[PDB]
Amino acid sequence: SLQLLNPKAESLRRDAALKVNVTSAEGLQSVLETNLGPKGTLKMLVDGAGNIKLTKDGKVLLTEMQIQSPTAVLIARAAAAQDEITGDGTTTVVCLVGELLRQAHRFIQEGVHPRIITDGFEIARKESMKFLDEFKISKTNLSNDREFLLQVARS
Amino acid sequence: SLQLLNPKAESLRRDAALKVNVTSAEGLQSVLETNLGPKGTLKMLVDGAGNIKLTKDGKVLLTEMQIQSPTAVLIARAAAAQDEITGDGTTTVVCLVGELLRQAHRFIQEGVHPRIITDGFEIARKESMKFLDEFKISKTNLSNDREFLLQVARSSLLTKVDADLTEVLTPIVTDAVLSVYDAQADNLDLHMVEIMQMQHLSPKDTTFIKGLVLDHGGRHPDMPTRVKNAYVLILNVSLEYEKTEVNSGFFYSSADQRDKLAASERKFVDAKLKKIIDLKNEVCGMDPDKGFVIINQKGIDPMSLDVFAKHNILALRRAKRRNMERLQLVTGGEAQNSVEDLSPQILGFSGLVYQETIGEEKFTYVTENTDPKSCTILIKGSTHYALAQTKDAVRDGLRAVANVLKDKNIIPGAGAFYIALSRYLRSANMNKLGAKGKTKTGIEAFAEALLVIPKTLVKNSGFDPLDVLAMVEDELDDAQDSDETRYVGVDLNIGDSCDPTIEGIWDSYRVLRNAITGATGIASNLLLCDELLRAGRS
Amino acid sequence: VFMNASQERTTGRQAQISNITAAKAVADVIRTCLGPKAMLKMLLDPMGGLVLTNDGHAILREIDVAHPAAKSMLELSRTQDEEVGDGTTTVIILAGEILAQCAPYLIEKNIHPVIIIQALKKALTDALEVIKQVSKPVDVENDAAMKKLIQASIGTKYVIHWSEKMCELALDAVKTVRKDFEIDIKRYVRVEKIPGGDVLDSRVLKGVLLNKDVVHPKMSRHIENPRVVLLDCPLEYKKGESQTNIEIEKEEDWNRILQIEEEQVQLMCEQILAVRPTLVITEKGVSDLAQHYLLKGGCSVLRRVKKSDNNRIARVTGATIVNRVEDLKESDVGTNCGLFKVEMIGDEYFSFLDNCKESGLQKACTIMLRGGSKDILNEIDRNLQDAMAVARNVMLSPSLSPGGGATEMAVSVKLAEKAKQLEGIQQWPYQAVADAMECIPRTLIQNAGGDPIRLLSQLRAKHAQGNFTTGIDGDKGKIVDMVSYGIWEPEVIKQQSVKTAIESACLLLRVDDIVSGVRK
Amino acid sequence: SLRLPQNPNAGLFKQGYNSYSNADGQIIKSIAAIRELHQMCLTSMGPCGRNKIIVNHLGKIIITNDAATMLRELDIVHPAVKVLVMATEQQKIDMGDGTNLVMILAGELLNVSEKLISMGLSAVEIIQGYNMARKFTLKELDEMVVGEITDKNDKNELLKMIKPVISSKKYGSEDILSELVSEAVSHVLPVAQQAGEIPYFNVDSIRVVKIMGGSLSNSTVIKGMVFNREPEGHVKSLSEDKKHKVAVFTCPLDIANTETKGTVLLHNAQEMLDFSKGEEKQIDAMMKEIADMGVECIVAGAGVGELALHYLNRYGILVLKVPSKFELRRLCRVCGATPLPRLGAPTPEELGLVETVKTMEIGGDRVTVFKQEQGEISRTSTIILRGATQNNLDDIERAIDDGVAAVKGLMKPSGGKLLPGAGATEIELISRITKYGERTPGLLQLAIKQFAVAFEVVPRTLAETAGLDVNEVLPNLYAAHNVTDHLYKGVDIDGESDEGVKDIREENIYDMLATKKFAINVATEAATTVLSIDQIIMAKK
Amino acid sequence: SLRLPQNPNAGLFKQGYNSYSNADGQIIKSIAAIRELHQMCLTSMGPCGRN
Amino acid sequence: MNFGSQTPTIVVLKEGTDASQGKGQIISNINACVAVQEALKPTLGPLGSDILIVTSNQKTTISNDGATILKLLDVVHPAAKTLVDISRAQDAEVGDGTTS
Ligand SMILES: Nc1ncnc2c1ncn2[C@@H]1O[C@H](COP(=O)(O)OP(=O)(O)O)[C@@H](O)[C@H]1O
Ligand SMILES: Nc1ncnc2c1ncn2[C@@H]1O[C@H](COP(=O)(O)OP(=O)(O)O)[C@@H](O)[C@H]1O
Ligand SMILES: Nc1ncnc2c1ncn2[C@@H]1O[C@H](COP(=O)(O)OP(=O)(O)O)[C@@H](O)[C@H]1O
Ligand SMILES: Nc1ncnc2c1ncn2[C@@H]1O[C@H](COP(=O)(O)OP(=O)(O)O)[C@@H](O)[C@H]1O
Ligand SMILES: Nc1ncnc2c1ncn2[C@@H]1O[C@H](COP(=O)(O)OP(=O)(O)O)[C@@H](O)[C@H]1O
Ligand SMILES: [Mg+2]
Ligand SMILES: [Mg+2]
Ligand SMILES: [Mg+2]
Ligand SMILES: [Mg+2]
Ligand SMILES: [Mg+2]
Repeated sequence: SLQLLNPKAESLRRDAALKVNVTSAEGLQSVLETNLGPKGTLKMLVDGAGNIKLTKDGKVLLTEMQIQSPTAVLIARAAAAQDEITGDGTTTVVCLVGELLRQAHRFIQEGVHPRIITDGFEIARKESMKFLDEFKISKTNLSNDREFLLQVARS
Repeated sequence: SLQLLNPKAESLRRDAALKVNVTSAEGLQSVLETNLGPKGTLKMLVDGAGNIKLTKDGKVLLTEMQIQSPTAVLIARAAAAQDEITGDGTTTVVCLVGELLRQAHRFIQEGVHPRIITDGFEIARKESMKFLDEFKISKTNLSNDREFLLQVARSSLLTKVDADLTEVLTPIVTDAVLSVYDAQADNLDLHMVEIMQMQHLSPKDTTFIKGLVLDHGGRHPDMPTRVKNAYVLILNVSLEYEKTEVNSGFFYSSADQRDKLAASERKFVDAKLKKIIDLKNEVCGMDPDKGFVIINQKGIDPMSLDVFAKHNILALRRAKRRNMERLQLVTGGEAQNSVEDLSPQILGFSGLVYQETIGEEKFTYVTENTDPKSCTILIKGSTHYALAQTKDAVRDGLRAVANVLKDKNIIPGAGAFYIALSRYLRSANMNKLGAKGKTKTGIEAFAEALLVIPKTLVKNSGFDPLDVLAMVEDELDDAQDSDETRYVGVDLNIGDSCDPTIEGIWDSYRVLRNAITGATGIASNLLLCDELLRAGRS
Repeated sequence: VFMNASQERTTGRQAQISNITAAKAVADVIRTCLGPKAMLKMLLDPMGGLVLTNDGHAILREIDVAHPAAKSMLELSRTQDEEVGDGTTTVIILAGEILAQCAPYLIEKNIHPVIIIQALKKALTDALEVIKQVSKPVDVENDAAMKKLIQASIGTKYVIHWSEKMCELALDAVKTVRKDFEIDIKRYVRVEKIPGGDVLDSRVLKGVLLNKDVVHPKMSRHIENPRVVLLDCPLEYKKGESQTNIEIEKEEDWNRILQIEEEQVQLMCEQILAVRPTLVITEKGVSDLAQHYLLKGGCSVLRRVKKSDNNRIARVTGATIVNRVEDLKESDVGTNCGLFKVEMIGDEYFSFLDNCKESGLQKACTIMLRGGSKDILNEIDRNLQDAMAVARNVMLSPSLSPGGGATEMAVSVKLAEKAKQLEGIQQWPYQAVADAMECIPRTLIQNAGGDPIRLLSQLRAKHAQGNFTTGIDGDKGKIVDMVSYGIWEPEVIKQQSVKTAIESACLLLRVDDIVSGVRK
Repeated sequence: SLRLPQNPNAGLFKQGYNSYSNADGQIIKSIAAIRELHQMCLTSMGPCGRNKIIVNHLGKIIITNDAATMLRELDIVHPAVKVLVMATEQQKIDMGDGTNLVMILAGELLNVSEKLISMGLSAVEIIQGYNMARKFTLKELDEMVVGEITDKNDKNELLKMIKPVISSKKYGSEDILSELVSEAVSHVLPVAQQAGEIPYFNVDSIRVVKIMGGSLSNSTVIKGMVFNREPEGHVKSLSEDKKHKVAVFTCPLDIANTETKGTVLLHNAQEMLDFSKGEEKQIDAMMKEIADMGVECIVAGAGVGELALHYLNRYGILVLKVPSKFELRRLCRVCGATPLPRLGAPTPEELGLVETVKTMEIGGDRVTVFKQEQGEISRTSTIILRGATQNNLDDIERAIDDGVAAVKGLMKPSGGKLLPGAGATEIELISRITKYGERTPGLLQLAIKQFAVAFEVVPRTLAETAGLDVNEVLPNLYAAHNVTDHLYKGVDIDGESDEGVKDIREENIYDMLATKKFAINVATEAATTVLSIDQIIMAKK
Repeated sequence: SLRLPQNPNAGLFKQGYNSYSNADGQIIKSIAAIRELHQMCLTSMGPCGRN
Repeated sequence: MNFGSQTPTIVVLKEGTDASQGKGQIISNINACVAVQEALKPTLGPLGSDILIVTSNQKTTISNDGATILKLLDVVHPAAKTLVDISRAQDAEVGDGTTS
């Protein structure tokens, strides 16, 4: 139907768009998940000018390397907002989005609508906040101890 | 390692080779997912020539659309090879390999080895073979139940065509299969049952003919059209001219000697025609009431057709190899090649022989036999794709019902076989099995992959696939404790369970056996492969 | 300009560096194709087919490399396949390492490529000595041990699950072809394929299996005692080696010319009926006129049969290849035929010929394969060639070497111990032979997920003290002795692996320069 | 089965990006590829090393047997090589000595670690192995010192310092070039009874003036400098005044004009008549004051006008442009004056002294020579190079820059103590590290042994360039260390080198402690990075 | 963003092959494709029909 | 894991950079100097012959000494530039024997 409006247009609908979203998320996950943890691997961002740079943060890897796929641009923009306000945890964002789309798509293939699936994530998200506020622990920073800040910085 | 060796090449290894086999499997599965089941969608195939051919068979879709992927060509040979000998279970093989790869790939991402996973499929396959012995039911062929054959015929015909074509075409198959069973109990499908194309009134006007129908008739007008009692004669001798191995000129000298040597062309033909006249003299009694017909495998000269026309002998030329191997079964006579030794015993018998013509073509009908050992199924149709749709339906229907008479068992379908294996593999004690280690998920992966087939039937009806299995699971939980052996089904009309024993839904024995064996072999070999490459001289 | 050369002459040390890197690259392609947990390989040929396998020979047949040093490594698999038929990947993976270990020295310590060759022949001479000592003999008539010997190679393939049937399938086939020294050949081993069916019901049956049916419908489809007679000429009327060119003058000549065409086929058919055969197998085609009068006597006519199958029928039925029909006697007629029967399969018809089973000529047979698809048949057929190849070496050589890398590791230990007492200039290449022989074990360990570091350290500590039959369990990845493990391979495969790998290095090490694009 | 599915992550990163990760074989691809350039620095090592001609894209040809000068011009596409490139440049800018050791060691650690990775040892453990081996190497080098120097003033003491450095680059010239560099350092250092508290030294003190033509033996030392410039106005007296006060002005000698642009405004013709004489009397008021104090030389950086040059010609004042700003301050250090952008007037405190200035041609071109005798100098010297080709003189300059850079490496830290050279301490470290590996049981022992094997290239590379068999002199040298006398065993380079033993003190070959420590650290850090990476991501062009 | 992934796993079949499902109003287009030549038949039925 | 279908190997030196090992290059450098030497071979001596050079700008320049002959011919090879540098150095320092 879209070709009648614009012959030069294209459209993937209801099965090809879902595979693109999941495969692009899994493809972004498989490349960028290796930097997670202390045993992760180092990447060399070698541009056309020959500039060499070592890093493990997902923000600067995706900033220098332009993203062609439309789905991974949305995930790279999420890592930008994560690195902007916080500055840590970009590798956890792309892995959670990749795994959530993987675990969700496992059930979409079983004949479940995406609406109630996302409704469960929000209830599960709100349930985690009621778990997170009880799971945290309070400490007194007035002492300004050096041992706690060192091991927290070492992590 | 390959780029410095070959200046041009492509190589995928250790993550893309796994994604390719799963992505190509899920892609090819989505093509044939909608076709599976009775309420599935039809699929036409038109090439650049512009011809049209319509069918739901996965083999026709695979063996007509060219495919570039290296995984799908193995699924094409697997789906084709299983159907070429069995005649049923084409899309079932694609769905198993289409589902078993993706169902195992989630655990490959978890980090389980492909070797021990496929070891679980093999030892799980042996449990299904042991389960086929207990799951099947014995059926005695001495009863000769025609209602049992009618229900088996409607299982495959309802899948391909609608109820209007199934009801009229079902007894066409049953009457053909009813004559297959005999004292020798030797099955014969290709020689006995045949298919012939004929553009006529409509597909609904398909009728059963007990005798052998031929696609040719009498060339001359004066030759008889209808014959009441026609005694056939088989002769593989060619009665036209023959060029004679290097023989050359009839060197003629005078003008009278020229035509004197040209008359010798008739002497070789008349020497063979006189043997037919001598044979007709023995059966000359009741000549107006009775008749005589000659069927030749090779061409007959037009000069000799006038000889048969004068004696009112019907002539038919250029028959097939298969029809000569079927006249003895229909008419009951015996075959002959040479014209030297003849007898009245080899002549067959026929109660009615008539011809009907439409346009330029003409068909000869034979029927009303005394004890016909074979028959035919003359299918009617409107368009060429209508014949192709009836070709695949009759080709797959005859092979499915014929396998029931080969063995003394039959497997009920409608998801009963897959649902039964699910509870068997998920509830069986593992200490009895010899598999240990990380074979825990291999049993669960293959057991869970079988569930996707019976809900694919539901996906074409539009109902919720997960909800219509709730009462199915609750039925089997109480059926074991209720002390009542029953097999559930999946009825797509109302969206509720059913019993295939009373509804008449059945499936052959070797279809599900060869399907899982062929699917497990292909799916296992695709999992162990961890590298793809292309190289060669061209 | 000058002659067609001097584009870019790779001379000096960099030429040999590319060859060691190119020779190492061939082994890296099939590094994972070794051991019991080996991965498969799907190669795409440009014609349109597909080859699914893990054998290094079948992989390297389809690949094409535009480099002359790597092509010499490519030809070593044909040396192993057309000598024994097992261990082709073992040959390719060992040589790579030998060329690689010798490289440090060539590149740096400047030992000239001839002194390395002299060091390797003494290592080759010592390798055959320790391989002869480490191997233990085994009885050839013990069927219980023969089944475990045949399934050693099947364990590294897909059909290990059906190993209980394949050893019985291969053992019966090898004894049929075996002639009572003990020479056998696989040209009569028929590799006919049947797509579909289950592997359990697949069985070997004594005799042949044709793809064709009878011609006339009245032929007997079930004969109790067939009497086969082979024919080479066609039953059609032979035109002759020279043109006839009959000058016809009278009218009674042309009908006579067509009548003698009927009488000559009568004369050759009537003399065939002097012995009254039941089945007449003609090599070339058959006529429509001759089949009827052979049926009047009771024969059975078939279509044209290629003489590759007729030579198998001659050894099964005991008949002889006969072309002249006038010299047909009763002694050359085949007999002692078990049963005749034709099954219905949708692909094509299949005529079965069974033998009575009861010195003389060696008997042939046809092995039935009932796979899942076409690629499964070709996969299983190569497994039989790899499995039946093992059965020949135990008959030609009763010696039996330990498997699981224990044989090559034994070469590594003795060459390493003797390298200290071999003081001189040959010590550095002689000691580097042990560095590659301990890699086959390394490859096996790497495919199990094990750690090659502590396992090989534990291996060398127990190899000198414990026993000479110690090895690595490929499935579990622990040190398990081959005596309790119960898996053994022949010693002949170990000889060809050490000989072909070292002899390949002696050729490639002498390469100085590479000049491409001279002429055709 | 003709066209592949084309890797369905192709929706991800563009075709220009290339991934060469591990498992696929990145380490095997890299350690090897770099063996070509490893042989380049290996062949150019030692006194008998071969220089390499590098023609850049502009066409400026250079011929230098080092490593920092070569790799700067080589446009290398391989990223893993570039880690070794600028790591060698760090040695050039900081210490100026040890470019080649860095290349033959950083690359050899990757070459010798082929056995560790191929056997299946973890990459993380190899980094921990070389780091602990690096710490033991730094601690052990202090004990093998026998050249504790404390004078570092006299010329003969520098024969153990400069001549081993000059003997590496163009071995044939030792006494001549060492006399130029050693005499230059003596002019640079001040005359004092005890100069301490870390006196200042910089590489810009000793400059190199390249003159075409003349044999290398005819060179000489100049305390001033020599510029390729044309004097103007008059000929010098050369002995009459006995000393010359030299004023250096940043601004030119002209009427003081503003930054903003102006022009001449004349309301009547009375100012027109006086404007011709007003410009002459304006400069005369400022120029006459300069001549009263006797400033016999003026140096103006910017362009000097003709009106200012005319007044200076009659009094006989030397003029000089010196357009570049960097070389302008070096002339001030000779005379001992300060720059003065203001005209003002010459003061005695800010004006320096210069003995004489004479003009001649050394290689056909007229030049100005600022040589002075009996004058006070502070951190200034020059070496007039005479040579047949400009291509050869470029290597002499960098050899002198590396020589004076070693003087910066000595006097800047508290101690730049010597070590035994000529393949003496390297084989000792093999024995120390071999004994150290057995003290600590563990899986990292294999890394400690292979770290010692990487030091083997230093002795044999001198033997390979000498045309000797490596398998004879190298194992024979180990027998000499069995047992001070065993420490001073080294590699001989002569026709009588069949014995393979030559005492170090006969010719006094020595190396620096700080140079080898910084070279071993940058070499280990270079190998640490290459072994730590697993994925390499390229881009288009 | 500049370019789509252009229908991945499309190499299963040839580039020239195209699928046309009931969705996207394609059955309405097939009715419209009949409507093109069907209106030609409107002027050609009856005694006043035009050749 | 990989970004695309295949990954071609990197050339260490830049594409088009000429390099060679062994004794062939130093013989080629010596033969290059001998090729320049043969031009000045018959020029040496009182009975020698002059050399006529015409550059791309089409300006005639006749000379006997090797100082300006080598200056006119723009030399690409570095080994052949060694003879040109000493000839200009001999011309700059002394002014005689540039051919010898
Ligand atoms: N030493 C450690 N041991 C175990 N887990 C760790 C360690 N360091 C970090 N992690 C885990 O890695 C996660 C991400 O940490 P980090 O790598 O610092 O952020 P990012 O992944 O954004 O670079 C954290 O949630 C933490 O649980
Ligand atoms: N009317 C029906 N009711 C329930 N199940 C059916 C019906 N028709 C077909 N099926 C099921 O669909 C499956 C596939 O049938 P068929 O088309 O014969 O094989 P394939 O789809 O593999 O060609 C069978 O297992 C059968 O049980
Ligand atoms: N079960 C096993 N455990 C350990 N090693 C094995 C096992 N089976 C085979 N091998 C080793 O693999 C090598 C090759 O055996 P095989 O796979 O049969 O030959 P090919 O390499 O021709 O496929 C042998 O040298 C043997 O040492
Ligand atoms: N006459 C000689 N006898 C013995 N050894 C020498 C002689 N001349 C130079 N050498 C050795 O050659 C080596 C060259 O080292 P070089 O690479 O120039 O040092 P660096 O790497 O610090 O610049 C020195 O270590 C020195 O010991
Ligand atoms: N009168 C002479 N008698 C003998 N030899 C001479 C005489 N004049 C010149 N020569 C020789 O001719 C050679 C070439 O001189 P020439 O080419 O004229 O000078 P240049 O090479 O500097 O241009 C010199 O080596 C010199 O020995
Ligand atoms: Mg972090
Ligand atoms: Mg069916
Ligand atoms: Mg094998
Ligand atoms: Mg130095
Ligand atoms: Mg002269």
